[PDB]
Amino acid sequence: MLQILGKPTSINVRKVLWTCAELGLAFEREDWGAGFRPTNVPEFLALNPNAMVPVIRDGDFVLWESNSIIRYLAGRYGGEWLYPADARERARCDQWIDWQASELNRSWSYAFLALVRQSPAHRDAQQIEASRANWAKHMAIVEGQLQRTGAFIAGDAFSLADIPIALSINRWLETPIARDDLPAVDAYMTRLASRDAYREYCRNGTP
Repeated sequence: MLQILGKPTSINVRKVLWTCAELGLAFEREDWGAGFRPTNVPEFLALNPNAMVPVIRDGDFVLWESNSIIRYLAGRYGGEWLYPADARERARCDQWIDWQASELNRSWSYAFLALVRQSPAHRDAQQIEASRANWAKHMAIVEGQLQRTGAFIAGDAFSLADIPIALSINRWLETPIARDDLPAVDAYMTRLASRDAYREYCRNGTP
């Protein structure tokens, strides 16, 4: 069976859980990172020398990095409908998946850490506001794309890209910051509420 290693509160772990649910895959989860399951221990480092979650074990195949994992599940377990094989259509998905991980995620760091984690390290209000402003700029791009599709982040149908992007929007909506009104974003998150796995793993009250 499929082993998912990582606390269910992590946004990267939730990318994997949501993807599994969408593909109808059975899995077992262990909450690494973790009340009393810290990742910096030998047995976990043997699986992922980064000591980060998520990590999956599919039989003897071990894989880390959340966006690589969701791509793998969709590619191996009947996921054409979710992650199409046509190079152009796949590229419209990849763009948002990859940008979510290299730019969006990065933009929110300080604000999120300060205002949701309440991390003692992040209490500087200048870096807090700076992160917020940068995050808002990235969210404007999202609003722009969704204004264009009027549907999903990559185009007219639900796709793998929506998983990292909706999880990201959820973080935005659940973080105690000032936010512009972004109406296409609102319609998108409303439209997604019909998906069972979105309700369970994304819009579930966890930032």
